[PDB]
Amino acid sequence: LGVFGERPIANTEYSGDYAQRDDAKDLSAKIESMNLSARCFNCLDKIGIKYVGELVLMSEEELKGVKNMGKKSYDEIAEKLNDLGYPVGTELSPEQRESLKKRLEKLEDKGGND
Repeated sequence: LGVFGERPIANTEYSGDYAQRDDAKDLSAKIESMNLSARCFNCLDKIGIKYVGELVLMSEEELKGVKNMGKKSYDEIAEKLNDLGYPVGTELSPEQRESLKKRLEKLEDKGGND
């Protein structure tokens, strides 16, 4: 216990529009389309998150929960998700996501798992 010490680098503390949803048309894209590093995409592909829609449907608690996430890799994941308009994990009025999941099922037929 104590009242003195030293700290790491400061946060950006930036702010903007709370959320936006008109850009959710672009979610049929490959996650690779946002110029990610391959280590990020090689995480996302193995859990089966192959599209920006699937990353957008990866709510923050799922997103923290891959097996080989990598510190830099999640950060550029989240900021290239943010480049669409919505930084990943903003899940406070998500009800459009069930409509997304049903539309995403029609990007292409492929298979299933259990």
